[PDB]
Amino acid sequence: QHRIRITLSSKSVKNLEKVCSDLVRGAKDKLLRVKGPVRMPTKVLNITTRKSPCGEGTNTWDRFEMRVHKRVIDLVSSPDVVKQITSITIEPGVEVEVTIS
Amino acid sequence: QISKKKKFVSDGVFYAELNEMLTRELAEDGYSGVEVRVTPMRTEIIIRATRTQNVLGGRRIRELTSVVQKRFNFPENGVELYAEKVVNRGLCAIAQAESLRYKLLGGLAVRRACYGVLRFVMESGAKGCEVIVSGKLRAQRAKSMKFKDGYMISSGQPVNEYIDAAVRHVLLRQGVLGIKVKIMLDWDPKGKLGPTTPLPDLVTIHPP
Amino acid sequence: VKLAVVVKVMGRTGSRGQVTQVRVKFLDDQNRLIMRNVKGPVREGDILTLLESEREARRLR
Amino acid sequence: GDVKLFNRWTFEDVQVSDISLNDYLAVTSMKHYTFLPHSAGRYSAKRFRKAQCPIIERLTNSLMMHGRNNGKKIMAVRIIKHTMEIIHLLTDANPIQIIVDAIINSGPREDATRRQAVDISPLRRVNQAIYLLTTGARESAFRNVKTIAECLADELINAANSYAIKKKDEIERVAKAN
Amino acid sequence: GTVQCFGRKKTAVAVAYCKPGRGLIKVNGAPIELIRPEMLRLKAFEPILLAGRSRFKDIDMRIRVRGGGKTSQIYSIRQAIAKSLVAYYQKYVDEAAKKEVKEIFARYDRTLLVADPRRCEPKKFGGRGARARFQKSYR
Amino acid sequence: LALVGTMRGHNDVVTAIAAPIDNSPYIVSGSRDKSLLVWRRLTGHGHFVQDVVISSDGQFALSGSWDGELRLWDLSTGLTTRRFVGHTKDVISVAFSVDNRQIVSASRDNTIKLWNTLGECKYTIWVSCVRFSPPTIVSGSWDKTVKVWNLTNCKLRSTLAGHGGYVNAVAVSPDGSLCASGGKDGVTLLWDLSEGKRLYQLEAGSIIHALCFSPNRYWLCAATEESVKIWDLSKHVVLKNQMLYCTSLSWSADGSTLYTGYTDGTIRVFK
Amino acid sequence: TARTVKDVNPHEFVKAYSAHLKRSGKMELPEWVDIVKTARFKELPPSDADWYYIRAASMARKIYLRQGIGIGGFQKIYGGRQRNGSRPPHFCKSSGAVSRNILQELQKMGIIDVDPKGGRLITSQGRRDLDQVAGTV
RNA sequence: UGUAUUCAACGAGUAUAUAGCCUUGGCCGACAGGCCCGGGUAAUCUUGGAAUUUCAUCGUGAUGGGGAUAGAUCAUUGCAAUUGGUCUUCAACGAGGAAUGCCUAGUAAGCGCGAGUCAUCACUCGCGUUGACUACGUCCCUGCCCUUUGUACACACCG
RNA sequence: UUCCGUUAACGAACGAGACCUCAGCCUGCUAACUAGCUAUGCGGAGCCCUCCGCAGCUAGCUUCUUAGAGGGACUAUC
Ligand SMILES: [K+]
Ligand SMILES: [K+]
Ligand SMILES: [K+]
Ligand SMILES: [Mg+2]
Ligand SMILES: [Mg+2]
Ligand SMILES: [Mg+2]
Ligand SMILES: [Mg+2]
Ligand SMILES: [Mg+2]
Ligand SMILES: [Mg+2]
Ligand SMILES: [Mg+2]
Ligand SMILES: [Mg+2]
Ligand SMILES: [Mg+2]
Repeated sequence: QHRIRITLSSKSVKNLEKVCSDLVRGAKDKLLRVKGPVRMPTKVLNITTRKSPCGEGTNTWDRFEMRVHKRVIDLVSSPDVVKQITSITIEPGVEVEVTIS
Repeated sequence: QISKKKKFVSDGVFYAELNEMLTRELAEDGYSGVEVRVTPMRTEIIIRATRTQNVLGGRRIRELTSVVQKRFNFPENGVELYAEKVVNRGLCAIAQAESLRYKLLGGLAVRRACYGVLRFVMESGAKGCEVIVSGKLRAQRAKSMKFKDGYMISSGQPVNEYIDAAVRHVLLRQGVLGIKVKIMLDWDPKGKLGPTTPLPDLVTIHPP
Repeated sequence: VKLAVVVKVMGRTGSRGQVTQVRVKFLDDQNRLIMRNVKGPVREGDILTLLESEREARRLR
Repeated sequence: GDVKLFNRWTFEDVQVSDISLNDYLAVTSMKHYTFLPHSAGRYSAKRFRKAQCPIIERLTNSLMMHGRNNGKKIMAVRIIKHTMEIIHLLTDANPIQIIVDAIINSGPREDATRRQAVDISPLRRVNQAIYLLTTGARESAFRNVKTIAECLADELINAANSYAIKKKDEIERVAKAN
Repeated sequence: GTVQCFGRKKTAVAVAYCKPGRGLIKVNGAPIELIRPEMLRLKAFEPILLAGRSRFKDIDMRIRVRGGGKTSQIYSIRQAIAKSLVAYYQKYVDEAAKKEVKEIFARYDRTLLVADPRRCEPKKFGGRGARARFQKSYR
Repeated sequence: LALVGTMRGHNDVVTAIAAPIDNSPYIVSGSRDKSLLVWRRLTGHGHFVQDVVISSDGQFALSGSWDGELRLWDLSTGLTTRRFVGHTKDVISVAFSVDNRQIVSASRDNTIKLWNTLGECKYTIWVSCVRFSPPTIVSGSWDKTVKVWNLTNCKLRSTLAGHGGYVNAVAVSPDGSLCASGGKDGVTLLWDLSEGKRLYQLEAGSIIHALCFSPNRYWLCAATEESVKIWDLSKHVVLKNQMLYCTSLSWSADGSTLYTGYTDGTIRVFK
Repeated sequence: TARTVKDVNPHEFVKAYSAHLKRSGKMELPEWVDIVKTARFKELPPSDADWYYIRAASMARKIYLRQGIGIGGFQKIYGGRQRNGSRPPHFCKSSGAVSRNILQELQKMGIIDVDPKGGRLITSQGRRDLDQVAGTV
């Protein structure tokens, strides 16, 4: 009852993958159906900037590029058990959001 | 509410601001980075220092904890800030960077100061070290002078995790001297010393 | 108009290396072997036409 | 056979009256003859690879000039179809035969470089012939009442008295004087 | 017999869904005979005009094409129909017929069974095109 | 022994040739070509299949791929009846049970695994090719030794250490009363299953891929690299790209023919 | 047994359906048929005196093919090349009031209707007419 | 030039104050522009995402190629005039001397899209589409590297 | 200055290579209601068949798009 959606946002693939597997297996511990994990399309932030502080010299541009990875999990369960499952420890770089679904 | 992209940029620039603020206040103690985590209802921001008994003074740590709470409009009783001791002072690049800065500012000859720092980093157990000092030492003309030894890689992906580098601009009496310190870390599978992965050129063999 | 088959290629020669010197034999008389030069791309086993069959050449021109 | 150019032209009638330019032209009615000269194949990879390419492909690819015409192979093959219909309807013969006759009568034999005169590669011979024909058609089509197909057809039949034959004449005259 | 075959060229994918019947051929819900431009139409009748309608006289074809350009979509369907007709016999009829049609298609053209991998490479900075640079004026 | 014919329908190495017990003409060849064949084609795996077998009823085909999994296949429909996943290292060999209800698999993980064809109970105990006794199970090891297990409690029965080279496969009698090995030493060791002691030796010369016991002739055919050698159980051989090696031998149910899995697909039948 | 919008090519379909609207004689015309240009990037207004009926047939086919498109969508699909002189060319839209007007007339013919999803949908009678006129090809 | 087929990727997009961003849809307006219903703090909504291609008027004419330049006029942005709509005006220009730059495969070349710039106004960074000729050789020129050699150079032959 | 060798040199540090990102192949796996494919049911037009749209809290699946672990190429065979 009262399906719950959890969103996992990060920049590192390894941390997100390990915590997603951990959370899904923890949900499976309570014998709970889980639809997922759903690998949200990664979003890329691209920025280009000129290295030279003054425009002198041949124009060379560096291209910084950041990746944002996301996973989403839907659990058909009461929210309290979802909070119990996610109450366990976390690793750096991963943000957890919970919503009513 | 605030979108994910703007929030991520805000935390990135906020961490940079925190680093800049803390590195310009703990010159007497050797600020050596910060770790920030977001637990449910808590935002932990632990400062690192080579000398920790002087950071505590623990009232001053509580003032610096309120610093981020009230300057950045953070909620009360949701932000924590403590101090921590370096695992290895020598293996930390910035630690020896401002150590050399302090040594040259005190009155020691720069050459002897870099020899001392160079001996200290091998005391820590570095694979190799390099210290570069650029600017005017005694004469009007500026010069670049280097002391390097040990393993010193210079290119490729392994350069950004198998080395630790630090650069500083020490304001001397006659100008500004640029100092750079680079330390190679060995392969520690646990990861406490340096990287947790071996080098591409480093291959181990099990005897038959 | 003495058609010749390229028999061996002696490496690119000339100022720019544009000309390629080859040895050929006539299809009318197989046993006669001459040396000539050819522009463009030439590979062995090809058949090449000409106009004057009396011009000679030199090795590594 | 079961393969015909635009389902209209039969390849099993066209031969080459020379034993030096056979393999460089894909006109044999056993393979290398296609439905239309448009194919997304790679032919610049290795040396002598374009010899396997159909002749009609070479003719239609050499027309995408000048810089306002490249990337428009569709117009190229449409124009080649139009000129092909013109040639077949006028001459009452296989247009492939007219194309082959024009190419085999528009290839220079000798040049002069370094100044010493010496022969021409057969692949370079057919390439030069096709380039000369396309440039002559372009010259006859610029600032004129004629469309592309008409001048292409006229230059194709006249080369089987023409721009390409006179260019070959002057090139061979320059060659034979040294 | 219902199979999925994807024909990819550049950035155009033609998904063909098979079903037994009377050999109806449709692209994007529109007849194969209405391929536009009509002059490149023979490019997409290659498998029908080479293998023959007797091969596909009892199974229909329905294809949906997405992405790429017009020519890329034409090549995508050109290879997708070929893949689907190989899958016609590979999974539902026998081995010898599928083998022989694959060999005949390969001997006609390699692209009919092999997807050409040429893709557009990224453009480099400091120049106009991907590989071309600006005009260098020394003085 | 004479040539019957030649086959050229394969583009890589065929590693296993399996024939139904019922002598029905529905044999299955499992190859490292990423493809199987039926004399129907199978491609459900995504790696190089190594060992294939045929169920007792003869209407199913079990094949295991080097990706580290196994699949039992509906031969008629060419679809997987069931999968078997959990061999982290690449599988090396498969076999059925005495009742053809349990499947024994040997992989690169230094371990052997028994799986239920339908049940969810699976148990575990470089192990080379295995062949169950028609009820112990024999297996090749990575130390020139051949192990024999106990099916009562999945316990080790005995070990046979007399081989000078590695053991690439195992051979069992059609009545489950013999054991045979082979390898780089070129000397095939024959032992008795009951006492688990060294009976005798046969001399071949090099690696033997498959050691097949004649169901009726009571013979032993070995695919030696130098020349395929056949012994009668008088210990005397009473069979012939610059590199020429076979990959498998298969004794027909009739006994008057034999089928070989070669490298470049030239499957050869002898009679 | 039946030829449908898919089975008959768009060019001859739109010309035949424009003729269908020509002899239908039910829908109205504005006072600005010749004067107004269908797009601002266009220089010469459509030289065809009956351009309005061809355009209306284009709408009649478009709403059959896809539904849910608003005035802005039709303004977009009828855009094209705008050459700004010595400046590089770019993209431009088409006229909006004329498209709004012709869509309103098509509602008055009952060929389409408004939707809760935004845009317009084809009504059963209009697509029936398109179906039988395709069958008459 | 005018009709009518229609096939992409990259990225970006709100403070809700009525509402600062992306804008869907309806209405009004020839177009430029305005009002209402609203969605999206985002794989949800924008996002349903051109050259090319049948058909015709031109017809070889500095001509409907070209639109420099001008005048009249409306409105948007901005606190305050930049741009964009309509018509009229219709300059040089008919492949360009010495010299000169880029490029070998989905590349060159051709066509657009997004972002940065931004209260308003597009060169640079990427994205995709159509898509070839030749070459696959060489040190002839322009350089670079190495070996031998000569030197009265060493600020090093601009000696 | 990549290697084999020659060797009054031997043994080593950088650079290169190695490394990392993206694309190129996978009818193999992981699994998708903020993504899709097919059948059916309903409604739309000319029972069936051509055909457009809507549901079926599982009709089934991930072949098609997404993103992850993996594999694939190493010059091995001629
Ligand atoms: K338009
Ligand atoms: K003008
Ligand atoms: K229905
Ligand atoms: Mg290195
Ligand atoms: Mg490198
Ligand atoms: Mg036009
Ligand atoms: Mg498209
Ligand atoms: Mg003009
Ligand atoms: Mg003009
Ligand atoms: Mg600028
Ligand atoms: Mg898939
Ligand atoms: Mg690989």
